[PDB]
Amino acid sequence: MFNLFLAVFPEIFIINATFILLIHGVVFSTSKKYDYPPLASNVGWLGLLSVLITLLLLAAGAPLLTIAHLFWNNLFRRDNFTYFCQIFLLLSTAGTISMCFDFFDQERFDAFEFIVLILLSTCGMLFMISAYDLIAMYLAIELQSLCFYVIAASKRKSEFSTEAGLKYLILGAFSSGILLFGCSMIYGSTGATHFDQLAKILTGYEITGARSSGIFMGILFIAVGFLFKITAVPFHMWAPDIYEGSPTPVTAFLSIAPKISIFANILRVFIYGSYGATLQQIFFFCSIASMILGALAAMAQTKVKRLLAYSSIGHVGYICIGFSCGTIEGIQSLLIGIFIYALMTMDAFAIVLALRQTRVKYIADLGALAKTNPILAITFSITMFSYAGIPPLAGFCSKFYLFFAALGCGAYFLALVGVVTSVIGCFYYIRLVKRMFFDTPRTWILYEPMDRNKSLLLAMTSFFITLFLLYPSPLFSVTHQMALSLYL
Amino acid sequence: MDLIKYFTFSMIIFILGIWGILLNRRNILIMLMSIELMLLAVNLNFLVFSVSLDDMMGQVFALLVLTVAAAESAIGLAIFVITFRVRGTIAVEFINSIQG
Amino acid sequence: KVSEDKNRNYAVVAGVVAIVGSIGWYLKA
Amino acid sequence: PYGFWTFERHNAQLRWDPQISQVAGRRDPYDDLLE
Amino acid sequence: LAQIHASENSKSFEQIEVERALRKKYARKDEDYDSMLGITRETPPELILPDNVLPG
Amino acid sequence: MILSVLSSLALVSGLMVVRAKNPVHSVLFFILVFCDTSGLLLLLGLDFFAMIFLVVYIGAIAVLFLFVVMMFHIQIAEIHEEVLRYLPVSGIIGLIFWWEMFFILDNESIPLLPTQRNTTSLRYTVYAGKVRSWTNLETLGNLLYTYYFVWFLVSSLILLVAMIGAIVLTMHRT
Amino acid sequence: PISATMVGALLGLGTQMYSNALRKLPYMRHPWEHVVGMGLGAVFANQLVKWDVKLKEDLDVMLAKARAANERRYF
Amino acid sequence: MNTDITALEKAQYPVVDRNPAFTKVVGNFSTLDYLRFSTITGISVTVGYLSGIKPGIKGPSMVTGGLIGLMGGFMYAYQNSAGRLMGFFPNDGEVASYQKR
Amino acid sequence: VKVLTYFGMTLAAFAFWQSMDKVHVWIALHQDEKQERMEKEAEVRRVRAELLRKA
Ligand SMILES: CCCCCCCCCCCCCCCCCC(=O)OC[C@H](COP(=O)([O-])OCC(O)COP(=O)([O-])OC[C@@H](COC(=O)CCCCCCCCCCCCCCCCC)OC(=O)CCCCCCCCCCCCCCCCC)OC(=O)CCCCCCCCCCCCCCCCC
Ligand SMILES: CCCCCCCCCCCCCCCCCC(=O)OC[C@H](COP(=O)([O-])OCC(O)COP(=O)([O-])OC[C@@H](COC(=O)CCCCCCCCCCCCCCCCC)OC(=O)CCCCCCCCCCCCCCCCC)OC(=O)CCCCCCCCCCCCCCCCC
Ligand SMILES: C[C@@H]1CC[C@@]2(OC1)O[C@H]1C[C@H]3[C@@H]4CC=C5C[C@@H](OCCC(CO[C@H]6O[C@H](CO)[C@@H](O[C@H]7O[C@H](CO)[C@@H](O)[C@H](O)[C@H]7O)[C@H](O)[C@H]6O)CO[C@H]6O[C@H](CO)[C@@H](O[C@H]7O[C@H](CO)[C@@H](O)[C@H](O)[C@H]7O)[C@H](O)[C@H]6O)CC[C@]5(C)[C@H]4CC[C@]3(C)[C@H]1[C@@H]2C
Ligand SMILES: CCCCCCCCCCCCCCCCCC(=O)O[C@@H](COC(=O)CCCCCCCCCCCCCCC)COP(=O)(O)OCC[N+](C)(C)C
Ligand SMILES: CCCCCCCCCCCCCCCCCC(=O)O[C@@H](COC(=O)CCCCCCCCCCCCCCC)COP(=O)(O)OCC[N+](C)(C)C
Ligand SMILES: CCCCCCCCCCCCCCCCCCCC(=O)O[C@H](COC(=O)CCCCCCCCCCCCCC)COP(=O)(O)OCCN
Ligand SMILES: CCCCCCCCCCCCCCCCCCCC(=O)O[C@H](COC(=O)CCCCCCCCCCCCCC)COP(=O)(O)OCCN
Repeated sequence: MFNLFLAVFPEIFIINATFILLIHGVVFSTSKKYDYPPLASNVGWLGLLSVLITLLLLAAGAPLLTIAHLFWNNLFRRDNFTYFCQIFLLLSTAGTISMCFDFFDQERFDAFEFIVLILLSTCGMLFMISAYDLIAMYLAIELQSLCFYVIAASKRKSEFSTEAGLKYLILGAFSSGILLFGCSMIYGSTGATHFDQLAKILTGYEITGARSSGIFMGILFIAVGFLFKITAVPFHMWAPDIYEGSPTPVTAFLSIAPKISIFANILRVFIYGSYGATLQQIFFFCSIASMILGALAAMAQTKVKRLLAYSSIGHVGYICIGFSCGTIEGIQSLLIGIFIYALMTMDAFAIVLALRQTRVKYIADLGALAKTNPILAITFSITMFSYAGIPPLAGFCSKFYLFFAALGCGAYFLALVGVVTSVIGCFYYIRLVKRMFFDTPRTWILYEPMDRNKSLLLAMTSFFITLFLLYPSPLFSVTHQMALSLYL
Repeated sequence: MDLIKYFTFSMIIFILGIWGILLNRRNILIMLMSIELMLLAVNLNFLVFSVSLDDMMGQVFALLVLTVAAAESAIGLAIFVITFRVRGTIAVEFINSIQG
Repeated sequence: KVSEDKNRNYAVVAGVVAIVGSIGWYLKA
Repeated sequence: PYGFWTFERHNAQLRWDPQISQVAGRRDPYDDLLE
Repeated sequence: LAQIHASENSKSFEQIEVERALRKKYARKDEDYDSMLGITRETPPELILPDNVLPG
Repeated sequence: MILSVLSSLALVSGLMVVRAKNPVHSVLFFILVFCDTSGLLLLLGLDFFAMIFLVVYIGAIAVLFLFVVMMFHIQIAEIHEEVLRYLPVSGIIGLIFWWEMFFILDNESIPLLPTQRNTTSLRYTVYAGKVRSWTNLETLGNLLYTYYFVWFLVSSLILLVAMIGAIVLTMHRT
Repeated sequence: PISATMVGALLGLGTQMYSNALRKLPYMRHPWEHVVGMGLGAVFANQLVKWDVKLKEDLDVMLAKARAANERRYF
Repeated sequence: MNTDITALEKAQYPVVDRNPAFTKVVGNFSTLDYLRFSTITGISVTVGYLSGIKPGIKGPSMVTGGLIGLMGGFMYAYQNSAGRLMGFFPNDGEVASYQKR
Repeated sequence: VKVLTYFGMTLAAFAFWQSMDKVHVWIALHQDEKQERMEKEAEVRRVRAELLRKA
């Protein structure tokens, strides 16, 4: 009996460690004897340790995660794809946590519950990746969402943070209701919620004239929920406001991990299921809309956070092009784009968090940065050029596959749109470089140097961004492996 | 005709939630209430289908969805409370400062 | 003559155990 | 792939459900009368 | 002014260390979390200057 | 006919939820909607869910809403607006949803037209399933804690998040 | 020649220096950290090369199974 | 409760015991398992101590870190030992001990 | 609202639901004609596909 639970050792450990940290934090934060010490950094270090131990347990027990698969079948499904997805999610959570300590001590954000909520949301996203039934998927999505709602409003006396939370909760709850409605329609039409059963029922028919309008609209509503989650246009406008109004570590965490988890879900639901061309057209139209609107709106922005939010919207458009074309290379390119976008976003938010110690808000606040911190201005410039997709930086991979998918599938309008939006993006990315290197403002802002954690993370992500295309084989192989494991 | 009548009941509840979103641009508390109405309609959809299909999966998920609805309302009303506390008012013109 | 901070001494032992155990872990793998 | 749902990973229910076929809650009602 | 300068320049090693730690602890604040805890952190008197040297 | 009565009550009560000028009144009508829903559940034979909808939706959730809305003391000027100018946008959106979504089951689940003949005699009775009948309660409890226990525990995690968030966002200890 | 150990050691040393520079510290502020970084970089690079080999090995079998499943169509 | 330990990916090494008992797995702990266990616990205690200094709770922080490390290290050692007995990990020692007793 | 207003709204809603019942009966009664139209269009499409494949 005990050995059956080897399939959930990683999750058991992280949940138990989260409980231990909750108890530790609440017991000593309330201690008069110890004079109510702030425990955000102490619990943060212990939680980083817990995340790393979870990663060790998961990575080193690759075969064991598939033990007792028949017993666990109606609860979740662990395979090669979920293996690598969960590893990448844990690595992202560890990096995001490591970027938070200067924020904890200098702002004096003393709430250790922040770390606990991050860990519980990580548990939720882990269960999201392995979900193999509509019920499990919904429950894990809701756990993740509720944790985000709470942490988005963590600055509870701030107008901005409270506004972010309110908008997030209302729009999140609305989208979740729409998705749940879709799930109910699919169950009513097919008598099934398990992904295997849905695959068997729906395969071979798609729209064979006598199409289940119940099945067709259930798929549509579920897709609407998914598109809200990935911040695809027109279900996107929550994202810029929430990203700007939340505390910056929250914004960094939301920018990466939920995308990993929800794309895992989207792959395993749609790609593994079957209504077909309709849904790929959904993601097609939403990709084009996201690219255009992200480019234009980002061009309008004068503030750093809003610029990065709109940039992420545009990039999810680029990524969803891969899901749309419905090929093994499409899935592989989508995974490559997520990995690279995640490492670039981690780099960018490490810089943003470093600069938030002097309250960076506007793009113009970067003036004369090439004088006051030359190596920081260069590092940030490499990130921008990578965001623009200039070769041979890592960001060039997404542009290359965008045009690779258009030319082959025959999509000349998509290629047109990609060219235009890439040029617009390059303009608003090099505007930052111009501000740091070319401008001569009358008043300068002198920034405090970053802590060791962010400097090390920045140093590694900056080598990756510059040097990835010298040795890209492991990512290429691992992502081809994952794309294949979805069906075999 | 039973199944079409049970489904249209839940359907009118869902459409009422949608209308409540549409008609309450100055009243975000009612917007939250409309979202609960939609969640209730979905829950009813699972229960009706469970009976019609003679299957228990609709019933397990209905209970779990009730748990989600409870947690959602708790957290949402907390966020409403803190927004009101910061502003002293619930009017929508005082929660529009993030834009662009 | 003696280090009196008991918790510090325990932490020192823990660090030493980590280092030596890591060396042994590498050596026997 | 051709017939992916044929692949053993996808036939989990065909092998699990027989193991619980005698569990109260999913038995044919006549099984209790004869057992 | 001479009083505060004389007081600072005559402090021993131990008091210098104590005040370094105290200064670091009270350099920033989270009054919202204190209100959640229901406590009020007060500046220690060894960090407060006399009123006769303050600008007012 | 009985489903016509309950659906009419639900329709009117829901319109009152979304259209009452006073939010306290909205919460009270919401409570009427849950009562009608419980009636439908009793018609379906799901007495456990019928009672739980009273216990949780009315007994706990609506009470929370009422406590919060009552202490807010909302003035109507802060949330008033004329809705006559929304009739068209609600008309298209409602109609499209009406035409699509009230009739989605019609092609898959075609109704049996009631004829001028007693079909009740064609009801076949199997007494084997009637020797030991299970309540809704015990049928659900046979499954929640053993075969689907992981989802049960994840729901517990969701409730824990609710508790933590409620404390962290609103607590001001005296 | 240019071995994974040497590339990794150079990358680790560069990482420590880049980290120091980002913090506006002298390049060689804590030299024992430079030694630690060279060691970790060498270890990382060697493990990445071995992992790459293993990854290609697994992808080979998996592509083989995909090809067999596809070829079953023409039977 | 019906159970089935059968894994999706078969074991690539001889199966000494398909579903080893808890105490059998613990008694199967090797020197390398104990090294992993002790290293994880020691690192965790060290992190607890160092991160606890600033709040002033280095002792209790050491205890908390040590509890986390003890649980994680035991889970990791159990994972390795059970995987060896089940044939999922290289298990030369288990096979040698099995072919003799 | 007035109590009588609520009662009258309930009566109007009852009339609406009975009308919906009539609509459902209408939709059910036209299943056969819809099937016939679907079959004729399927035959036309299949004939066109077979004829165009001849070239
Ligand atoms: C033969 C027997 C004779 C003996 C028995 C006779 C019994 C008496 C008759 C029964 C009662 C009828 C009279 C009602 C009271 C009138 C007296 C009075 O003083 O009213 C004051 C009243 C003032 O309002 P108030 O109550 O003081 O509240 C003030 C504030 O609003 C309060 O603030 P608040 O916050 O509480 O509320 C906010 C807001 C609340 O906002 C609202 O309530 C929305 C108002 C618009 C309602 C829209 C329709 C809702 C009903 C649902 C219908 C189906 C909808 C389907 C939609 C989904 C489909 C996609 O307030 C309002 O907007 C008030 C508007 C009220 C207007 C109601 C109009 C109802 C629509 C009637 C349509 C008729 C069409 C007939 C066919 C229908 C199709 C089948 O003014 C009126 O006179 C209006 C009421 C009169 C019309 C309503 C009753 C209609 C009944 C028709 C008869 C049934 C026909 C079908 C028979 C079927 C047989 C098979
Ligand atoms: C075989 C069956 C036989 C049945 C026989 C009985 C048939 C009765 C037919 C009556 C219709 C003809 C009426 C002719 C005129 C009568 C003369 C007259 O109106 O003077 C009365 C006069 C007020 O008349 P008014 O001039 O029209 O003034 C109206 C407003 O002032 C105007 O001010 P406003 O404009 O500001 O409005 C504010 C709002 C006030 O704000 C509100 O929110 C109103 C309250 C609604 C929600 C309150 C309940 C939820 C709160 C929680 C309560 C505890 C929950 C748990 C316990 C109960 C659950 C079982 O006022 C209203 O909206 C009132 C609308 C009433 C809707 C609620 C009643 C319908 C409930 C469903 C009945 C189902 C059966 C009848 C239908 C059958 C099929 C057709 O004074 C009274 O009504 C006496 C007060 C005692 C009332 C007790 C009623 C029961 C209360 C306890 C139970 C609560 C739950 C309700 C039942 C739940 C069932 C599960
Ligand atoms: C604690 C707090 C306090 C508040 C509270 O809780 C909280 O307090 C709680 C207290 C709750 C009430 C409690 C109780 C009820 C009664 C229920 O109402 C029963 C209705 C059902 C039962 O009705 C019949 O059931 C049997 C017949 O079915 C009768 O058996 C005969 O027939 C047998 C067979 O020959 C013989 O063998 C037997 O010997 C012979 O006797 C039996 O006598 C009779 O009862 C359902 O019936 C219908 O359903 C039919 C199907 O849809 C419909 O058929 C139609 O459609 C068909 C096509 O579809 C066409 O083919 C048909 O031709 C065409 O007619 C039709 O409309 C109608 O029949 C309505 C709900 C309500 C009010 C609750 C409301 C909510 C509360 C107030 C709660 C509240 C919230
Ligand atoms: C060809 C690529 C495609 C095009 C993209 C080009 C992107 C760059 C744009 C080119 C235009 C000119 C760019 C000028 C940058 C050169 C100046 C520079 O970066 O110097 C930095 C140097 O920045 C660095 O630190 C770079 C380190 C990267 C390490 C990469 C080497 C890896 C292996 C080397 C091993 C160690 C050294 C071996 C020999 C000792 C000095 O930084 P400061 O902020 O001035 O001061 C730093 C503080 N302190 C000196 C006190 C330490
Ligand atoms: C004569 C030939 C022998 C020469 C030996 C040279 C070997 C030296 C190798 C360098 C080791 C570097 C280890 C870096 C970790 C630094 C450990 C440390 O700082 O000790 C601290 C903390 O120690 C620990 O918490 C755990 C690490 C100690 C374990 C490693 C000790 C290295 C020497 C071994 C001494 C123990 C050997 C005997 C044990 C019975 C003492 O406690 P606190 O003063 O309270 O710490 C304040 C915070 N701060 C870290 C910033 C100083
Ligand atoms: C692939 C491209 C090429 C890459 C190059 C690879 C080379 C390997 C890297 C070599 C590293 C060189 C330097 C090594 C010596 C430094 C040792 C760190 C000292 C240390 O204990 O740091 C502590 C802080 O932790 C820290 O600062 C450590 C945390 C740093 C963050 C990184 C790890 C986070 C988790 C994983 C993130 C993964 C993200 C990817 C998605 C205390 O520092 P202090 O004593 O100065 O006091 C700071 C004030 N509190
Ligand atoms: C073999 C070469 C490489 C070996 C490196 C040491 C052995 C590996 C153990 C892990 C080392 C990781 C890096 C340790 C330093 C991490 C960053 C600590 C910096 C920090 O903020 O805290 C300092 C603690 O010092 C410290 O943490 C350092 C404490 C003493 C370590 C220095 C001795 C290293 C020995 C190198 C070879 C010795 C040859 C003889 C055996 C306090 O800083 P502070 O106030 O003390 O002063 C600093 C003047 N800016």
